[PDB]
Amino acid sequence: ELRVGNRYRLGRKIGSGSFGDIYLGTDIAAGEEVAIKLECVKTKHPQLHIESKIYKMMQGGVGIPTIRWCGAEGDYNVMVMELLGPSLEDLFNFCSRKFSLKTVLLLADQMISRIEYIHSKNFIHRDVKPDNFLMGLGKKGNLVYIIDFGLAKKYRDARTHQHIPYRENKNLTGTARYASINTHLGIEQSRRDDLESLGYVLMYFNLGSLPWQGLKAATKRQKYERISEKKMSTPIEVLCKGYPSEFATYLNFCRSLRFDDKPDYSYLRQLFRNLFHRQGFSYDYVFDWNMLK
Amino acid sequence: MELRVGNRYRLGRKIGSGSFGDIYLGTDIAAGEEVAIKLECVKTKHPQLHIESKIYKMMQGGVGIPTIRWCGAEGDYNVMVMELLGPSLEDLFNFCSRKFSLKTVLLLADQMISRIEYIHSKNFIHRDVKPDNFLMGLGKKGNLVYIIDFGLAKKYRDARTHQHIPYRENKNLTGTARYASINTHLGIEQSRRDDLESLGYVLMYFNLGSLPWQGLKAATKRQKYERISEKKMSTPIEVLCKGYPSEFATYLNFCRSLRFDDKPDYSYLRQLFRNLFHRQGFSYDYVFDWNML
Ligand SMILES: Fc1ccc2[nH]c(CNc3nc(N4CCOCC4)nc4c3ncn4-c3ccc4ccccc4c3)nc2c1F
Ligand code: NA
Ligand code: NA
Repeated sequence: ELRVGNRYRLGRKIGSGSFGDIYLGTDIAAGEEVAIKLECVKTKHPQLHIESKIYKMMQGGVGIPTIRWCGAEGDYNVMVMELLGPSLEDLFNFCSRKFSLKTVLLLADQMISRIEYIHSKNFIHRDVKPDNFLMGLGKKGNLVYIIDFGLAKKYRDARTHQHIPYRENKNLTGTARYASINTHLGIEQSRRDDLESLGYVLMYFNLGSLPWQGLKAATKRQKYERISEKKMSTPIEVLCKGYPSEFATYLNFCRSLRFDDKPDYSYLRQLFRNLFHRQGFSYDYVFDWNMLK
Repeated sequence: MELRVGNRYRLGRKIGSGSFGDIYLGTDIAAGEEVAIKLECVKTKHPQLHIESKIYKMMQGGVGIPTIRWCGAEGDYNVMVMELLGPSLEDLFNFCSRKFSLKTVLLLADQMISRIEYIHSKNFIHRDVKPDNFLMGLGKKGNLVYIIDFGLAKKYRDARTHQHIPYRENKNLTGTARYASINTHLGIEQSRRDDLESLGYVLMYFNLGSLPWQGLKAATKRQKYERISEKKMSTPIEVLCKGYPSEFATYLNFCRSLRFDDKPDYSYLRQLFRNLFHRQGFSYDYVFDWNML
């Protein structure tokens, strides 16, 4: 129970984000439902205001949620954001945990572009997973958004574009299921890692699971190591057996990138667009969830 | 002449037999409220209603836990007044001709795992997991599964330090044989794993209509329990669960594999069934079989 900024009513908690939990809220005068991220104001490692500045800078990008307000109330720093629709994990569930090839390809085009946009503004996301992509609402119902800059990092200097240096012995940031192999091996993340993670997300939608899910281990730290080991020991063409070759081509391209390379985002989009064309699918933007009755 | 305990509580019919005392429908005349009332004979050699009331009190505020009020002795009974709930899952199973649909089983499973997890989070094991001890709410709480009856419950870890109780052997079987874990039949101290194994048998009971170790007749309770034990031990999980989704066997195997002092992965177990629920095309609408009769 809180009122933020003389303007917003705080509603229920709906999930967690990076360094802050996510709540529904209401702009009381406008009657507009919003999403609200909260950070304990006494935290040793404050970052919500850093995140807010990244959002302000990213504003105007297609599929970046709008930031409505950032401030403080009571015991919290507060960031009020545009309300979006369900996540891609939610929609995957609503689609019986199967997506058509067409839907996978429609999603892939947008997800690559969203990652490219973030990179163009000098950041890497570092938390690419199905729960961080949400569909828009209303006139934006066909648009895939990416959320959460709480794990984002600047990878190149804004004035000179000098890339960050190569580093080793680093910690994993996001969900281990989708981490790149180099992230598991302790290498500093860069643009290639966001795109490799996306490749695992796409094959997760194709398969329903990844082969490194559900592994036994004594501890969380050891579980991550076993996930790493299974990823390293599963050839891409085994992972992607029976699916269009483009999914393997995509993953091998990402794994081939140098630390500081600029990815060829166009190439990666074109793989999937050419497959979409060869398959004869309609250019109607109809996703699988648009068929639900 | 109608029964009234103290001046305040009018007893109606018996609605269940609890582990150490029976539960009656009743009226709190002073409050003007329909309630449930548990009575324990004050001359019992092993008084425990007050103990049970304390466990309920400590559980208070948990989702799906009834509220209670301890009322001490009245004449030659100890009295505990309880929030009145709706029908038990056994009662509903009978109403539904002793078979539930897969969707209903999976709706129930999600909540039952969560109720057990909650009890474990408050440092107790239930030790009598059975359909008679899960009740639906009344009215607007009709979609909520509650758990009742702490008469056999035991603290399994220290509330502060989480030190677990020690392993013990040669324990008598005091709960319900039909749903007892294999280790319980073998005299082993119960722990969190046993509550979850029992729940696995409850789910397969709802799927099948009966378990293969029901109806085994014998002269004595020890002989009957031995026949049940032997049938459980000698029926492979994959035979028990033949013709049902693999998740039911995966669940039971997971529970049987846990160490005595292991913390179960309750999230994994809920996700196992939620993924199945979605693959089957069901919606979380809380429309149970008894709603569509
Ligand atoms: F009870 C529930 C359960 C799930 C629901 N999903 C939705 C769909 N809307 C949004 N959901 C989320 N969730 C993130 C945390 O896990 C839950 C989903 N973030 C949003 C949303 N709309 C905007 N954001 C949003 C916008 C900007 C962000 C910026 C940083 C971090 C998180 C951010 C989140 N409503 C739900 C609901 F009512
Ligand atoms: Na990544
Ligand atoms: Na219902």
